[PDB]
Amino acid sequence: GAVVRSTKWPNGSVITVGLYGGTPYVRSKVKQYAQEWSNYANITFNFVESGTPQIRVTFTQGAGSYSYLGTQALSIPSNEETMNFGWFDDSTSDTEFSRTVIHEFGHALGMIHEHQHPLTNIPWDKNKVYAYYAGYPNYWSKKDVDNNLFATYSTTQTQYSAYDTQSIMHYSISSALTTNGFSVGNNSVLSATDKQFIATVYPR
Ligand SMILES: [Zn+2]
Repeated sequence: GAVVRSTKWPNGSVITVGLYGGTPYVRSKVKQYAQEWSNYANITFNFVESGTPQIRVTFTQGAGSYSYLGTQALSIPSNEETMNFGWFDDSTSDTEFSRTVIHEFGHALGMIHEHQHPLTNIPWDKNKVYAYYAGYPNYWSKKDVDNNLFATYSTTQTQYSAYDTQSIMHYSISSALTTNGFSVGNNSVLSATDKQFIATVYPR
């Protein structure tokens, strides 16, 4: 796990969260798996239907799933979302809710992508990575690949644990895209390192 230091919330802080749209099913599932973080981190997510929430969540279809890093949400205008879930519906399984709700709420806590960990040096087969992401279903450009995959953060701007391949913040990496046989599977729950690291970041 790795957190951008400048995006960290004050420890023990209660973060207001607003849900805008979504079915009762999707909404309850978002809250259910978001509050999973509070079992290990000294951070509370307060889901509200009142006031001006610090975290604002939408469900705009096709817009992808994302979130701003921690307190970056403060810079965002009140008429915009800080977090969006792009593919949920009333047929979404618990495994999928767990995999991406926890992950985007990990971003909301200040955590980056684990494949961009400051201690890592993942053996990308760069040409094959470019080739795959250039086509369906991502259609990414060179700037997209270089910034979202290849680039890593620095140890100076981040508070980090050891590189964790099982982290909820680690994207799947196929052995077909590496030069090493190295591969990362599908992580859909909080890893042991996750629970430990987010505890050191927001300790009790
Ligand atoms: Zn992410």
